[PDB]
Amino acid sequence: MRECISIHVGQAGVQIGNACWELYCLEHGIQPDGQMPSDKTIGGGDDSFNTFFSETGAGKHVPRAVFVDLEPTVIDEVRTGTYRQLFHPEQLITGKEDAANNYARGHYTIGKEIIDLVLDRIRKLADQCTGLQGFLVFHSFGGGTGSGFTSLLMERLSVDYGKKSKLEFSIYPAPQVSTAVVEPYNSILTTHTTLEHSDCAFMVDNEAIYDICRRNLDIERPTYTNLNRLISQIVSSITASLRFDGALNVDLTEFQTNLVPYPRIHFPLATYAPVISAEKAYHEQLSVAEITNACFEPANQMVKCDPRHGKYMACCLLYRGDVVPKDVNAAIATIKTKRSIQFVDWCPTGFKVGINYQPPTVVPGGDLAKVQRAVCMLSNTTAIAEAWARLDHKFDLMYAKRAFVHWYVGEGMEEGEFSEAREDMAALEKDYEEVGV
Amino acid sequence: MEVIELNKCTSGQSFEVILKPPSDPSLEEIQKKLEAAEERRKYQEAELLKHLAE
Amino acid sequence: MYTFVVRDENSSVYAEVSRLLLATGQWKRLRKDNPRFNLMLGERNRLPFGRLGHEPGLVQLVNYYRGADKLCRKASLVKLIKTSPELSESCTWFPESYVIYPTDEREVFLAAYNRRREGREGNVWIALISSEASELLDFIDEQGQVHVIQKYLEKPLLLEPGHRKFDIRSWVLVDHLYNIYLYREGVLRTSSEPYNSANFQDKTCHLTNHCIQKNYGRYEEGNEMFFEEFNQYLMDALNTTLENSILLQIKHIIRSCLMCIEPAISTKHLHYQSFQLFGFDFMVDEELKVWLIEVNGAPACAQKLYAELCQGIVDVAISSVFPLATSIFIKLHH
Amino acid sequence: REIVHIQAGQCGNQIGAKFWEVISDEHGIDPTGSYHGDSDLQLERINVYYNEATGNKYVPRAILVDLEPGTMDSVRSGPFGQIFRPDNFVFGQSGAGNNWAKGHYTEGAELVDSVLDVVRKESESCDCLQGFQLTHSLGGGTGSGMGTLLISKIREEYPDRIMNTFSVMPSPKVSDTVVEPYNATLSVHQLVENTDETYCIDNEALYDICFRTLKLTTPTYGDLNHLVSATMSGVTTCLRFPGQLNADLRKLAVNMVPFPRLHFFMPGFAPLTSRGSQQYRALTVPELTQQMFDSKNMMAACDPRHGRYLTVAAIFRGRMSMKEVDEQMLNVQNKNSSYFVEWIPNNVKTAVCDIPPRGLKMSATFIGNSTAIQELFKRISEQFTAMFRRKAFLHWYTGEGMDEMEFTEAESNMNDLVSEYQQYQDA
Ligand SMILES: Nc1nc2c(ncn2[C@@H]2O[C@H](COP(=O)(O)OP(=O)(O)OP(=O)(O)O)[C@@H](O)[C@H]2O)c(=O)[nH]1
Ligand SMILES: Nc1ncnc2c1ncn2[C@@H]1O[C@H](COP(=O)(O)OP(=O)(O)CP(=O)(O)O)[C@@H](O)[C@H]1O
Ligand SMILES: Nc1nc2c(ncn2[C@@H]2O[C@H](COP(=O)(O)OP(=O)(O)O)[C@@H](O)[C@H]2O)c(=O)[nH]1
Ligand SMILES: Cc1nc(N(C)c2ccc3c(ccn3C)c2)c2sccc2n1
Ligand SMILES: [Ca+2]
Ligand SMILES: [Mg+2]
Ligand SMILES: [Mg+2]
Repeated sequence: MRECISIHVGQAGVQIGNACWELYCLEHGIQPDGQMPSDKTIGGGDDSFNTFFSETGAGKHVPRAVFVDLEPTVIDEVRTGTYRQLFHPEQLITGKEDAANNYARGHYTIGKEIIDLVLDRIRKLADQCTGLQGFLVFHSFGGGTGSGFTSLLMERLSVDYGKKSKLEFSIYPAPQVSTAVVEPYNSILTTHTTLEHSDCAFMVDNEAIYDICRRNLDIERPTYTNLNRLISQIVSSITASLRFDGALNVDLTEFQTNLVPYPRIHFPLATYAPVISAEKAYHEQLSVAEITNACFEPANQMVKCDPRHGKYMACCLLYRGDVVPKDVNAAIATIKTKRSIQFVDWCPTGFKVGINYQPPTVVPGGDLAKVQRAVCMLSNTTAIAEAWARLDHKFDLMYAKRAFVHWYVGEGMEEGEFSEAREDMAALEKDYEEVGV
Repeated sequence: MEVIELNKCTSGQSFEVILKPPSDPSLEEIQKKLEAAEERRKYQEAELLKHLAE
Repeated sequence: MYTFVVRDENSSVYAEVSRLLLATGQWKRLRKDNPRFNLMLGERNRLPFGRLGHEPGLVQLVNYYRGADKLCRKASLVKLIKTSPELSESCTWFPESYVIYPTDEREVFLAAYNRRREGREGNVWIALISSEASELLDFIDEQGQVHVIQKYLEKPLLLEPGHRKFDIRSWVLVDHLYNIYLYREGVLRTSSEPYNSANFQDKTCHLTNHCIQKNYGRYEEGNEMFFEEFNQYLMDALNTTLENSILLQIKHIIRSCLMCIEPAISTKHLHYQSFQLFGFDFMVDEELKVWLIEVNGAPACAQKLYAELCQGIVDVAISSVFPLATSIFIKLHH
Repeated sequence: REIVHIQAGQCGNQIGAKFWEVISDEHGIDPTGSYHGDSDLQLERINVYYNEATGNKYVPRAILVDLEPGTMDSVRSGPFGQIFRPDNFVFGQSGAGNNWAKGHYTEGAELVDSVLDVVRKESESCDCLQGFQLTHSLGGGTGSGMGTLLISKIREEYPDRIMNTFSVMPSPKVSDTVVEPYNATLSVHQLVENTDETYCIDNEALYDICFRTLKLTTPTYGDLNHLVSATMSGVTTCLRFPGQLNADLRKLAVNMVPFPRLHFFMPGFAPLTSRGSQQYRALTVPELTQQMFDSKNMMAACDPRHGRYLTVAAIFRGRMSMKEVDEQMLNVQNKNSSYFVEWIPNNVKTAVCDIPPRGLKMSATFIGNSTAIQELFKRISEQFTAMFRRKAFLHWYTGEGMDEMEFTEAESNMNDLVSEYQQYQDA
């Protein structure tokens, strides 16, 4: 058994971490005080859920997790929230002036003054790990802290843990729920500085979570709360193989060896069905074939884009609920004949499959209905590059006039770091084009 | 077609299914950049404060 | 008040659609790069489908189908026809073709060229038109790009008077719902110089493009015979109608080709929506049998039918998504 | 994140005093300073503008400044006069005689050290100070000249905090003296260099709105300040109140200012209302949106169809369908997109706050960084030149040590500003 430390940075990261660690407790039967009636081994155990929790002789289970923000407002609600007893204080790190939507201020100015303290607090969890695998890092692309501090942290984690793995859950900017006009700048900046330091990034486009919340959950104006419960199921789907018994995706290195052949292209598209409204009165339950078919509808993707016009390099189907291999293969064979699934030449057309017979746990009183079977598909399609196109185009419009650049340069950044970052993204977009057309 | 590597357990199972076959900066360099932007921040604030002294 | 942008200035067709849309006083034209648009008459190359459908509170619709190049590029069309189960090798309306790359299926092409010489049956092929393999492969390597080698139809239906060759252009419009509309007005782009069976060097009576012919204008204005007169002719000369001898097969090929790619290009559950006008180029042989020559994806009209087609494009492809405050189309049902 | 509020001069103190009147009522504070309200939304960020004393008293973080005691006496004997910390009243006796020179260089220099002392006392109580908002006019002497002197000194001691101003621009339609275009041109010159965000509250616009739209035959300064306190309450809501955004003075500057000199904002407000005349019918959300964007609701007298918005910040207060707000805001940008620059994607941002202002069930406040704002500065430049070309009234300034050269610079810097704004109207 090998532990995973989770780091949530900025507002989106902290609020999503609250969503996940709440779910994670409902899944594993851990009350809001750290007490799990099941862990008969009081104080220890190399179980599958100990990759995310450590125990204490007191009997408390406490997340291998650290929360970090350049402002106390959001993390202060974890301090006084229903799950306060879960985390000890050392794990909740608050600065005083946030980055004001400004990467250069989270990376350089205010970054520089808290990076050391954070790294120390992470070395306190790494120290209680018999065999650390690495890190899951949740953050927005668009925030000042989320983009700027995260990329500093990511650089430092590669020098202090050069052998360990780093995964990203990254929120991609969308205007319906934006906070800043500079989110395109902060995205391309943080993607560039992090690209070499990250092994696998699950990008979740807030546009997509918002429309899913609108179409299928019948929320008229989704809030962060709506969005974050939908995002936490997706996250839970991805991490369940590290917290439960199984043979698929059992360590962090297997995420790279199963989803990422080429190192730079490491953004798997995530697709998820069924999302069914809790207060939908009569609902006919969806079969294995039905939910597996929906994995290939862009309307269920965490990033809106068209995989028919790209190529797959890999593909995982994570089931949860009443699924048997027989019905999976059946559904696959019908789907292959109805849909456009092109793999790259140098990769086997196939699907690694994982089934967890426990049906998806649902937040009591939330917006999502219980179901008998759910699937999260993880495919590395070149099609996700459309998302980089969109973002690079918006970046290109503003930078053509150097609009807002003075807010960065004023903070110590250099106008050339903008064009260095953009040329990288220009490279990445091209890498996708060679692999895919 | 071909179903391989099937591992079953009490909690679930896992397998693959094949349809067709195929056809870092150092700590020194990081402290350098961080301090180099601190110098530009200082230089600019001191041009400001100088101007304000005129 | 709907908005739109023009991104292909050289489109005769959509030049005329913008003029019609503006003329309703319910469609405002925006600048090339304004993203807050309801409709896009996009460019022909590198059209940015990745950027459509992401403008909140905007319903976005474009006049091309991403992926339809697979049908509108000669190399792709061959490959599409030969690998897709729905069309197949036994496809009875597409001339035997092969893909040839300059120095691939070059060994396979010769294997048929021998049966045809070892059968003493006709052996003309096209890329320039020639009856010998070797002058062709020498021509492909001397050009540079990828070419297609295709069986030449040595017995075309010849119009009288004049002993003239032709080709039929059909205009087909596919809407966001993937209704397949056929324009009731086709056109015969005819040859004016009588077809010569022995000399394939003179490419003025073998190639029927409106440009090459410009005896032009001798029999009919601008080398363009419409359907009414071509039907009257078949009634008189051949005791049959345009509909029974030719059109039925044309409706069948159109439907087959577009049905084949519908899963790869349809925009039914997409975040933007697509429609597209196509030009289908058919060849009728001397037994009243229709052959598919190529599909054009950026087609132009004939000067008489612009006003009526372009107005239909507005009616059925545009107003149907953006309505304002009997039909010239044959719906090919499926 | 505390904000330190400064109000300088006659106008500065009168509109400042009405701001504190208004936003106190909104947060549930009485003149005494006690809380007597019902929603917890009221106290959650009340720390941004108020300090806390024992007995759960809230005292505004405001500094009152003038060179003649007359107006600050008015404030102390006004409705909320007793809520201000009496140690924070800082006044001289001479006055500044509507002379920018006296405020910046002679009379003002005398007093400015007292003021900065009080500024520091409040800054040290701050847990993390975000910066300063100053209210002042630009046509008089104290607010204009010593205010911009305060700004230059506050920047020297706190160069990394935000300086934000509410600046009343002068109009011949509501004029005290003929030197107003001199004072304001000297002041715009200072603001271009040393603030991050200025709300241009143009008295021309305020007079036109009382006369034309509200049908008030002879408007008073009271009628003018009602519009102004309404606008001030509006544009600050996303600092004072908890919500989906939670902004601050620096986040507003970063998202509103594409280039550091073009930081002059047109406020708007809907529905326009006059004093006392209660309105019984609430507006529909399409009605607020059509109104807040109309010229007849701008507080800077500029035609927004003579220019393009660089950025827009909108705020809707009241119980209303945030879904409908979103569609209306999108509709305006989609129906008139030629008036929004295309090189700043997604340049309009809307926020909502459930708490409305007093006497309205729902309202809309508008913050526009338009290139039409040059119409304002150009108007002033004409009025300046028509006197300056004859060196008229200059003796009042040369008499205090000033030289003509200082005027020629200010004039040039303000003409530059107008060109700079014109540059991006044709981008
Ligand atoms: N899905 C989701 N997105 C969020 C959430 N909070 C913020 N965002 C998104 O994150 C982006 C803004 O970044 P933030 O995380 O708020 O910024 P930050 O990292 O806290 O940095 P600051 O600028 O200091 O506040 C926008 O694109 C928001 O849509 C959240 O709880 N859930
Ligand atoms: N296999 C074949 N048999 C007989 N005639 C043929 C032929 N292929 C082409 N032709 C003739 O030669 C001409 C050239 O064909 P082709 O369709 O390639 O021209 P083109 O490329 O200009 C039409 P498009 O607008 O689709 O690009 C046709 O108009 C037709 O008259
Ligand atoms: N809108 C508004 N303008 C004012 C007010 N008081 C003065 N003014 C304007 O302020 C300018 C004169 O400045 P004033 O504040 O009296 O001078 P100061 O005390 O020396 O700063 C003129 O343009 C007046 O129109 C007020 O209460 N409201
Ligand atoms: C004090 C304050 N700040 C705001 N922010 C910081 C802002 C402004 C403008 C913005 C954004 C994002 C994009 N654009 C154009 C954010 C907003 S947004 C509405 C009211 C409001 N009030
Ligand atoms: Ca145990
Ligand atoms: Mg934050
Ligand atoms: Mg006065």
